[PDB]
Amino acid sequence: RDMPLDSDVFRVPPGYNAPQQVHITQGDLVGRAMIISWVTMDEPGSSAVRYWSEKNGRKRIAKGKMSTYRFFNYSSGFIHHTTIRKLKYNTKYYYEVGLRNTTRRFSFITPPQTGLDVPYTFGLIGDLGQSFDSNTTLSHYELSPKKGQTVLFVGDLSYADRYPNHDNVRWDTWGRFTERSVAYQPWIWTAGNHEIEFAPEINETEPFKPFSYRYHVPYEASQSTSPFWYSIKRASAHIIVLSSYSAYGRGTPQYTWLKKELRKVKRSETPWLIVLMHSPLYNSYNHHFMEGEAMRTKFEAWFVKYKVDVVFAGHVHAYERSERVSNIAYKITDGLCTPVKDQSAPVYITIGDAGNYGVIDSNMIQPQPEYSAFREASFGHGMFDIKNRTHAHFSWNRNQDGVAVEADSVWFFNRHWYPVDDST
Amino acid sequence: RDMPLDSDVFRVPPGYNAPQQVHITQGDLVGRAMIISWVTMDEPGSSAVRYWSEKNGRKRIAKGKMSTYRFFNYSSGFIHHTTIRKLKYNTKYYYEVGLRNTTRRFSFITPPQTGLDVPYTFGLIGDLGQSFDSNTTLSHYELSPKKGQTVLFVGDLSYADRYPNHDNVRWDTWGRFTERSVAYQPWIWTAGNHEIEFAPEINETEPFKPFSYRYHVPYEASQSTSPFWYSIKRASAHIIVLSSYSAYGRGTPQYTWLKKELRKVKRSETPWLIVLMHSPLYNSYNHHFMEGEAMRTKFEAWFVKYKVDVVFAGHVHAYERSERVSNIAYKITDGLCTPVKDQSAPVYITIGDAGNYGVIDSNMIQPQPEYSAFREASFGHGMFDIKNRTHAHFSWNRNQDGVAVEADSVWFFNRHWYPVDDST
Ligand SMILES: *[C@@H]1O[C@H](CO)[C@@H](O)[C@H](O)[C@H]1NC(C)=O
Ligand SMILES: *[C@@H]1O[C@H](CO)[C@@H](O)[C@H](O)[C@H]1NC(C)=O
Ligand SMILES: *[C@@H]1O[C@H](CO)[C@@H](O)[C@H](O)[C@H]1NC(C)=O
Ligand SMILES: *[C@@H]1O[C@H](CO)[C@@H](O)[C@H](O)[C@H]1NC(C)=O
Ligand SMILES: *[C@@H]1O[C@H](CO)[C@@H](O)[C@H](O)[C@H]1NC(C)=O
Ligand SMILES: *[C@@H]1O[C@H](CO)[C@@H](O)[C@H](O)[C@H]1NC(C)=O
Ligand SMILES: *[C@@H]1O[C@H](CO)[C@@H](O)[C@H](O)[C@H]1NC(C)=O
Ligand SMILES: *[C@@H]1O[C@H](CO)[C@@H](O)[C@H](O)[C@H]1NC(C)=O
Ligand SMILES: *[C@@H]1O[C@H](CO)[C@@H](O)[C@H](O)[C@H]1NC(C)=O
Ligand SMILES: *[C@@H]1O[C@H](CO)[C@@H](O)[C@H](O)[C@H]1NC(C)=O
Ligand SMILES: [Fe+3]
Ligand SMILES: [Fe+3]
Ligand SMILES: [Zn+2]
Ligand SMILES: [Zn+2]
Repeated sequence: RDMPLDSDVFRVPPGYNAPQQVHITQGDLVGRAMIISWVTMDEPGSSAVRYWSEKNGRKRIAKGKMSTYRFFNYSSGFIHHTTIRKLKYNTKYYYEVGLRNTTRRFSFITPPQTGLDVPYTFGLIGDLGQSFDSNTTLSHYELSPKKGQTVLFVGDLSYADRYPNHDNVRWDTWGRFTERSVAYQPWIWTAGNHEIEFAPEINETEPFKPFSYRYHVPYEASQSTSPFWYSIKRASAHIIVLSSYSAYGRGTPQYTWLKKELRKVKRSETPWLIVLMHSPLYNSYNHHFMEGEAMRTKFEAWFVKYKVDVVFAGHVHAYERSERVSNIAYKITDGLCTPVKDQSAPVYITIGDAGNYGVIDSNMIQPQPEYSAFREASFGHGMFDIKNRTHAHFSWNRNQDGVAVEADSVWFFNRHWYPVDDST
Repeated sequence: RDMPLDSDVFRVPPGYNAPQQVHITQGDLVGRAMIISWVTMDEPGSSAVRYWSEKNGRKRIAKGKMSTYRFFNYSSGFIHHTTIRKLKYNTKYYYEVGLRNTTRRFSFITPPQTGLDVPYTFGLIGDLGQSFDSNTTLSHYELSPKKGQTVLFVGDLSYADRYPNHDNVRWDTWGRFTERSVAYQPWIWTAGNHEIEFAPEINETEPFKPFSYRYHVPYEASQSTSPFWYSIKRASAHIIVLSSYSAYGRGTPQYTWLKKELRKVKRSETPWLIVLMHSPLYNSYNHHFMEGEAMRTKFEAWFVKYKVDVVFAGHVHAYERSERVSNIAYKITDGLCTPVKDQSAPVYITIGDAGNYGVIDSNMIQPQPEYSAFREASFGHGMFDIKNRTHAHFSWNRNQDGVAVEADSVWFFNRHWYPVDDST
């Protein structure tokens, strides 16, 4: 069900060496930097970026770096990544890319300065892919009346690896597909399993290669030593991104980083604490049932302990929401291995239903267990609308519904400022 | 309690550019290849190795490769790794190293050809370190009347990382310390946590660096894409080595490899199936209690399913033995989260009590749970003496005891050829 190559959506911007696949993300820790990334296919081109604010039209230039990679019998075009920095908060910015030959203009708006009661609305999309369904989700999100300002991307980007030799063209199509959204608003990236691409047979054995060349993150802004896990503060939220397919052993770098990072969170500054990951820790569908177990046995307590608000995952092509629940009592022989409501525990939501290759996971465990608050096998996206330091309203729009129909909806009470039972 | 630098044990072989830190390991999948590794400190030197069999004294030469690494303000000497191959089975071999200036002679014996009833005796040492205690273990093993022929090394080699800036000299001392054993009989290597050495502060952030330069394994012989996990067949046993601090997510390379590898095991050819890892899956001591949980939730079933015989780990500086037990029934809400005797499950033994920096873990969970068959906080090593395709006799010598005193002893009944209850 993957949109074919001719698809209008996959069309290449006209012009010799026309910057295609333009896509941006947060470039620093708190909001005043952007990473502009694009691809030129005719010849290398200039990695410079021209930008200026709407108000003070003083045009400035930032210079980036260009790279290329080979996959198997594939060869990338020229990939460029430039980082504009020291932007002013809350400001529309105009940036042009492709200065040497055919220039393309775009705009993005710096977010507000980090704050206790600074509202912001994130869209949640995970497991996008490039089926027609995916097209639909992307448009539903594009139209949600409460308009999203940043997309938290929970993993599995293009499924190019389903194609033979992971036909990296499918990475180029996807890049072009999603441009309409990403060239204007950042998408926070999360490594999914489809990103791994461990292909020994074709002699590709460096995990996350194509992904890593195409998508960059300010991992160094947190003090991560790897792009596969990092964090960003934006508006009022503090976002930690983890890697299910990287390592979390005790003492390993991801483990070491997450621990320290959790201690660096300041709720007085960023009331909302959100965590992202691909494989979900709490899941009641049959598909991938219990994979999150390992990472669960490692990070749950921390999450409960620091009172993280929500945890979004993908990986299960469907939707599900949970009760604020923990299960941190088991000690092997003591039999306390059953999830209990705990109000310090986060609400685990899974939204890997944005489309993939057009297939939904419907087989679920009968009957819906206590921990599971609401679950449905439909394609859709989500929105997490932060209001105050106490309120944030999550929503779930189904692809079947009209753009403004909230198939599911929930008010989040800040685990830190207003810990009242938001459970139902 | 770490033996000081002057220690006779740490002495440098006399001679200009005298090959020091000589140490060998299996170089192929089935036994007819050796990897000779040494270090020259004065100048690069020749990476050639001269070898010949006792019988046919036709001296041959194998050429290796030389490398060096810098750690922080440290700089290795010249490390050499040469692989002699196509050796004859069961044959004493003589090899000389350091041909250009001061040559040193050693010998090793190829093992017997892989077989159903081929006996062999492995020594188990884990968590060695370089305290006086360590010295003692090494000697106890050196004297065990049933003489070991290969040492299965369960992780944590030298604890150089306890020193400041991980003073890599301590890696050089350890290398010299253990030479008396390793230059003559292979030690199968397992990455321990102390091997990770993730030191961002001193700008060292590549996991396992010093370890990886100094110790090499025939990972490519299995079809591993990383030295951190591999397998070797020797005598009658099939040995799988895993990495607790590498990644095991579903789809990750280690995960992918272990699965396939387990399918490649032929019990009709190698009756004994042994698995190595550092962090133990079943552990009743307080120290590191429940760390193996994650990797457990991922590989246990496989082990039960393939009927692996034993699983050795280190990490807990003490000793413990278990009942053939599984705990593969939990499905979250069903409460079946308690270990039961299962005769298809392996016996999990932990021997991280070879010495470390001279400290034993004694705090254990009271009372000793059902799954735990025998546990004690003493320094020691182990021997796993394979007899037939049905019998193998494990033993545990305490450092307090005399060389031939088996503080613990157990007969192993082959999970495949003779699955009778060896439990007690
Ligand atoms: C890559 O190889 C496949 C067959 O192995 C072939 O069909 C395909 O067209 C090739 N692609 C390129 C860009 O050469
Ligand atoms: C591209 O830009 C260069 C320099 O601006 C110019 O000389 C060249 O002719 C342009 N057109 C093409 C097709 O390269
Ligand atoms: C994708 O959706 C856009 C609008 O949402 C539409 O203009 C376009 O034709 C669609 N293309 C496909 C292949 O669905
Ligand atoms: C490439 O193809 C397969 C993958 O394992 C193998 O036969 C071959 O050795 C691989 N590597 C090279 C360098 O050809
Ligand atoms: C939080 O927002 C809700 C509506 O979402 C509102 O009713 C409530 O009074 C707000 N709290 C503050 C402190 O303004
Ligand atoms: C490395 O630095 C430490 C202090 O940072 C110093 O005491 C030590 O002697 C140095 N080692 C070398 C080999 O320079
Ligand atoms: C080492 O060997 C070389 C060549 O065999 C020789 O010329 C040299 O003088 C020897 N001695 C030293 C100290 O290098
Ligand atoms: C280590 O043990 C050996 C024999 O086992 C002995 O000769 C040596 O002196 C000992 N050294 C230390 C520092 O214990
Ligand atoms: C080296 O020391 C610390 C480690 O994080 C840091 O201050 C510095 O930036 C590091 N890197 C370099 C290149 O100095
Ligand atoms: C296995 O070895 C034991 C002693 O360890 C012996 O009693 C038994 O008969 C042997 N089995 C075979 C088939 O020889
Ligand atoms: Fe997916
Ligand atoms: Fe240890
Ligand atoms: Zn997935
Ligand atoms: Zn350890």
